[PDB]
Amino acid sequence: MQNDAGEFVDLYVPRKCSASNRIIGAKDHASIQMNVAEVDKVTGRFNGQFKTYAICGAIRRMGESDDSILRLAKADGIVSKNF
Amino acid sequence: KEWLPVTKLGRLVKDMKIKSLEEIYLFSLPIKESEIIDFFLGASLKDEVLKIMPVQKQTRAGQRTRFKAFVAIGDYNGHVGLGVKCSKEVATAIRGAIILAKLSIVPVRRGYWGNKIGKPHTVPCKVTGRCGSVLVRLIPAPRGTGIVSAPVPKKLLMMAGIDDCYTSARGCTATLGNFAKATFDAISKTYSYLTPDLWKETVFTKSPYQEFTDHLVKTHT
Amino acid sequence: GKCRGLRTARKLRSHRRDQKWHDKQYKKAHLGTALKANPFGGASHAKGIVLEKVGVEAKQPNSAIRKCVRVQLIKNGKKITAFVPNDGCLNFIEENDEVLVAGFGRKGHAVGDIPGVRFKVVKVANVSLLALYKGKKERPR
Amino acid sequence: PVARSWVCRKTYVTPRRPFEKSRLDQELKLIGEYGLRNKREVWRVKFTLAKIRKAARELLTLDEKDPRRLFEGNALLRRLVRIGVLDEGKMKLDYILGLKIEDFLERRLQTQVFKLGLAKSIHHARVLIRQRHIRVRKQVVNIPSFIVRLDSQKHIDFSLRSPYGGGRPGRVKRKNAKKGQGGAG
RNA sequence: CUUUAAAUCCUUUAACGAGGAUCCAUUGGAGGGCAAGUCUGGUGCCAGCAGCCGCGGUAAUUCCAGCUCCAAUAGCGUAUAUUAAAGUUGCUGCAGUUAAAAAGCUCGUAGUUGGAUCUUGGGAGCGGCCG
Repeated sequence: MQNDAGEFVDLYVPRKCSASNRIIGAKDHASIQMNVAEVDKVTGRFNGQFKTYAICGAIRRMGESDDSILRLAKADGIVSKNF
Repeated sequence: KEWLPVTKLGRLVKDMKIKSLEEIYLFSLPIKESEIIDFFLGASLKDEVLKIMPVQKQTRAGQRTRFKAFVAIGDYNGHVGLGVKCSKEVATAIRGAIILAKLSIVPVRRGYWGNKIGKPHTVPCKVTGRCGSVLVRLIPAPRGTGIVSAPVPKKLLMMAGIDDCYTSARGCTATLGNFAKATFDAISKTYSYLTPDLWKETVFTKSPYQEFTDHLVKTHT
Repeated sequence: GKCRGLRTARKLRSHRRDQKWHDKQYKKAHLGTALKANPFGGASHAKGIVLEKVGVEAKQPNSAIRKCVRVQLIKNGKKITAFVPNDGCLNFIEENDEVLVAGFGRKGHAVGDIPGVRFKVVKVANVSLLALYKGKKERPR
Repeated sequence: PVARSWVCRKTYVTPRRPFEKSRLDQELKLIGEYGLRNKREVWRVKFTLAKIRKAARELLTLDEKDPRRLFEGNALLRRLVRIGVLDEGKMKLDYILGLKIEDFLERRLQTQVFKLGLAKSIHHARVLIRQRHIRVRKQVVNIPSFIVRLDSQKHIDFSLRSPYGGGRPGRVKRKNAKKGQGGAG
């Protein structure tokens, strides 16, 4: 959070949901930080860096999490266009 | 007298590898081991007991009464907590309530009123909390007005570090435990509110599991 | 509200008047029969004369005989049952004496454990009962 | 038809809760620290601070670049500077709300006489105000409820009709000397 | 001395005027609300206390008296109208299945409320598309 001195007086910044554009609470223990590896650009290996996502609890309560992961991997560059 | 951790969280915070509990709040890690707060929060933490309510069963051979303890915990510049424990012995009730109040600790953030000068002192927006029929409202106030409420959210907001509030209670307020839980739920929804401040799409840092799995693969089995 | 249009006001005034008339305390405060049935008639205190001193029983959970003074008013002339407040102060009030009768505090209603008696006595023979209790003055013979 | 004023106001106010621990203990701590006679004085100072805070809030609820708001804010800032409670480093309308009751009670004449080294105790300072011993700018003050302004702080000294700062000795010294001279002669 | 049509009101000033200041600070309370004793004697459902719950039946943290105690303290307590508390009159801002509360149903004159659409865009120029 801003100030007239140009300093961040807020103690920490919570993360954001990648499927609902919401704020993850500290007591919300249903939030998922999925890690997805990428394949090597040459033949088949793992390059080393990590590609991660996030999701909130209420989506997983309702159920539409698999579609969210599918569109995130499709627009990110993992799933092919035809699918 | 020496704490031995059970889960990996206690081992990671005991082996001086986890810096603070701020990233524990950031990654929403489930806290279930009691003295993580004792390792992280120092001597600024204090405690006070709200009310003791006796509840009775009914049996063919008389009635059995057990204590129900309500407690409010938190350092005066930082976080809060709450704990409800029921036991036959009053000392075990207070001890279990203290342990549960150290367990359920939430982070809070503070805003300004109009002018963005100095340190924050009040709630950023109009938040609320409900349980049963109790409806507790929080309205931001100008600096130096002081918190205007009943005595128990007064002491809760003085251990919350927030100096200025306006309240509006509804329903049966005479149940002190439900009223305390309602204002705790009101103060717990401070971070669950989207603002134009937090419109930035945040970046992802390394998870404590992802960076300490090389340690916990050989620390304990 | 329910009538919530831009050009409706008189319906809201009539409904507010009717629903305020359906209240109980405002009906007690704005009708002449409640002030007429009250023996004081809007007076905080009223003087009267003593014709008989008869005690009355208590309620169920306690058993005592708290003695009361029946006082006929002067401004109206009706038989009103008062109640002596303190202990050992009944003997100060005798027959055909001048007393000052005031209520007890519950807006003109029965109070505590005394049935049908609503008012109390503050002065007798132009001297207060507290002075006779504390020994600050004497009864004028 | 008479030529009378009938302009009176209540300076002290009473809180709603009569018996609570924190307010009574804090008011008693202020009374013991600053030598107040009763809680009416600290209630009066709290009411004046509340009126100043209400004026500040009624000025912050107006927008900028307005002549009335700027004039009232500037005049309030000059008054709060001239009563000596604030410093010239932070002279803005938003700092009016960040004032304490000890800031107002520090500018009292009793605490000023106690802090200038001309009095030993706080109660002794209150007595010395009430005993008509000192003066400011050749004018004696017998009242402890005085707000000392900033430009008149170095003009505080004992009165010329006082035996402490130079004057006629009091009644006790002449009585003791007369008794000793009568006993000797 | 001054003031006033002369005094009495205030200010000023000679002379007296305190050491247990006796030159006496009182008023309600002490179970809870509500700050304040498991102190001591008396009657022990009688006398009484208590705005409400309640306290009195032979060991009363409440009755009647002594000390201590707590609140404002030259002030404190009681009665009676009134306001905030009352989101229990709800326009802001109530409730209508079960706590009080949707007419047996429908038509219908007053009253309240009522679908979309009719003029966009530009340049000179203060400048690194636009205030």
